Amino acid sequence: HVFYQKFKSMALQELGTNYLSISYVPSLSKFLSKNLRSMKNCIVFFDKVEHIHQYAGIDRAVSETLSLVDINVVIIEMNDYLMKTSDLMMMVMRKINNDESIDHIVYFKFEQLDKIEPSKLTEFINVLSVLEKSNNIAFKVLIYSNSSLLSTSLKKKLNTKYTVFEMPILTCAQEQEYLKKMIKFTFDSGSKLLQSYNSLVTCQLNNKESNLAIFFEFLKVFPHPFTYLFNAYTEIIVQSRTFDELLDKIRNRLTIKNYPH
Amino acid sequence: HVFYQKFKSMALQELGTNYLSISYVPSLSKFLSKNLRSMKNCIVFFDKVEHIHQYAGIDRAVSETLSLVDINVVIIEMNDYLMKTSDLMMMVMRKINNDESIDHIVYFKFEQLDKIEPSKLTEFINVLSVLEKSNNIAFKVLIYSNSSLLSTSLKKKLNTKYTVFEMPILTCAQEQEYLKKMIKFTFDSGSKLLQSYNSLVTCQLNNKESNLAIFFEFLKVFPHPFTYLFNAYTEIIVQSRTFDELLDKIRNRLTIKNYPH
Ligand SMILES: [Cl-]
Ligand SMILES: [Cl-]
Repeated sequence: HVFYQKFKSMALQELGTNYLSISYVPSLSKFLSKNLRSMKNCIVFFDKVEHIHQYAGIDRAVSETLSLVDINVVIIEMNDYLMKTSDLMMMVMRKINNDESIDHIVYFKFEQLDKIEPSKLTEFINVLSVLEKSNNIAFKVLIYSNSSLLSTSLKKKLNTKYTVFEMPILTCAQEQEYLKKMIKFTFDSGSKLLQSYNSLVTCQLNNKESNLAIFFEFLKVFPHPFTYLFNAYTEIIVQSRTFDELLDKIRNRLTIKNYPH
Repeated sequence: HVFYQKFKSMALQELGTNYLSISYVPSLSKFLSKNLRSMKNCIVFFDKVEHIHQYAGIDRAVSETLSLVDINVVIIEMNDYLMKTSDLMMMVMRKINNDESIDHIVYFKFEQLDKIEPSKLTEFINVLSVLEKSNNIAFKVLIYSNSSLLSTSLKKKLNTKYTVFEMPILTCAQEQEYLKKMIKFTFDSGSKLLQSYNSLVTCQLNNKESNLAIFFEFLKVFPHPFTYLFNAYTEIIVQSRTFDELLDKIRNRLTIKNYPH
């Protein structure tokens, strides 16, 4: 009679979606479609990407923007290549040789989030300058950092001007507001089951001495609050077998000493 | 260096999405936008809804179709009312009195999936006949079953003709094919991390003597395979703290004696 599996599955998908959301930075979604959903070559830097939560969010937003593209898109992960006619050129061309469409987009991805062979870097800027010369082939170099030598080498040797996206540092208040949004669900709007779930969350968050409120006070000091909350919360949802078991965990079992494990 | 949290969160959202997918029944998505995204009153029956997996899927598809509607949408859950000027009329009108838009859509939801006061049923068909008389107000009665007295009472007393949607019974082969699709992920297309994950799944499913293949043989006989697989799989993803831990569980720990718990 009380289909918790329907709630469970929908809550798990929304919590997933909520975490990967980049709505706190509306300027980003527009910045992506502008640079990614075109036939213009560009190099994008993502600075102040200080959290795995942020990286996952940017990545999904990139992943989706490339899905909108009505031209062949190829992915090359440059991490394994650099951090260690040409090897790279041969590999890029093999991928691009897909007789899918006349126009192609090569998306080169480089991630330096825990901050590089000079010889390997030059070989890369060489492939990039050849794709610059090619009409029908466009490149999107996406670098995730926070690099110094990279920016200066890419600027000096190429004709494509690079753009930079500064990931906003949230205030404790902004962070708290967005962490609460993360565990608020919007599926089956108007339903008493969603009303019960969201009312309990809202009221416990406003009750200073509650497990949920106390848990959130810790997230103010914790370095990666979105991930700590996401892990703790997916566990309570997954481990609960009934709707009442879920409410009981939010009210009585959610503590930093209990979740995640 | 190997951001499993990015994979974990994306895999959890996709597994969520995959479960709630109604792509196996493309005729349904079109049937919904036709009947729900209009200003015409209609009564829809969902017969042969034999699984909680199916119900969750139909519900989300309904939930999304109503999001497309550019007119005020109100939800009334008739379950609590019937199974037990008028009480109902007063409540429906209170909701509809939202000074949001001139036109309103009342979505009445009734679920009889484990199969009703005659007095309560008449009161409902009375509210429905008054909304029929009202221009600017449309109703969408959605009944989920498998009812006999309901269909005949709704047909006899109302001017709105009812439609029926027969949920297709999947063959063992269809079921197996779709259960495999459920645990195949499409985020970060082209990435070696997604390639590793999907190759392991594909190869283990083809290896008759593997944990994954043996697990799937049980799903052929199990009455609710999508839910049993979803629960077992969200656990392995959630409980794993590294990418290697995940692969180890799929290869060595996934059994009917171990998952879900
Ligand atoms: Cl975080
Ligand atoms: Cl099922």
